[PDB]
Amino acid sequence: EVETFAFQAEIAQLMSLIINTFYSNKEIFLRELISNSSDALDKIRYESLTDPSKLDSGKELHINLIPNKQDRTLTIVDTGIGMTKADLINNLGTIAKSGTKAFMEALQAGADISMIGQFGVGFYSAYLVAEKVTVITKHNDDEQYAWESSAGGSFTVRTDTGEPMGRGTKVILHLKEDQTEYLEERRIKEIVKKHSQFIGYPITLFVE
Ligand SMILES: COCCCNc1ncnc2[nH]cnc12
Repeated sequence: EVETFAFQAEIAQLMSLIINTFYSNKEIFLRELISNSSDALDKIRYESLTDPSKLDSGKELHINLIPNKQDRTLTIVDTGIGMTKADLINNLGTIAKSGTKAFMEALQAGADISMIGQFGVGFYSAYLVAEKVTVITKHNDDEQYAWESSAGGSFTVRTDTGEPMGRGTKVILHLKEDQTEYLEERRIKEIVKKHSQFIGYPITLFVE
């Protein structure tokens, strides 16, 4: 049923830096997530250029932003390439170990947390605002899985039996009590317009 895994030491360490460092400019989190989705959408676009049957699981390539005031969640959905069980376990497709290193050293030499994306670990920026992150994903070559973590040193991976998604990734941010601003329409609009205004995929903000 539910398998539990430990983060590689470097990622436990990244995640603790993101949760504990005093940093007010939390909003970059959305930019990094949206940008992860665009990369996933590139990836499925490219694959499909030579094998059009990869798009059998969904031809539309888009990103949705879904706030929910009652569950206290913001969810970023894309119909990108999605992840296999193995990529999920292996730091969600990232070079997280060396990325954390190159990040760490950028911070020694002048950088700030907003540069996180440049080291291929932007995903973890979700912990700027989320206390728990759930990631549901479906790649063509595999089943649908959910990855989960309230940080703390460990993640879980189960096969997901709820709503079949087709193909792609859903990053559910279970928001911290004091960051409910990121559920506001106006606030999300502001951030998309500020940081993600030239992303090559439609981005729909859902209403409640
Ligand atoms: C490179 O990002 C690392 C974590 C997220 N990686 C991802 N992989 C596949 N589809 C996605 N959709 C959004 N993020 C995705």
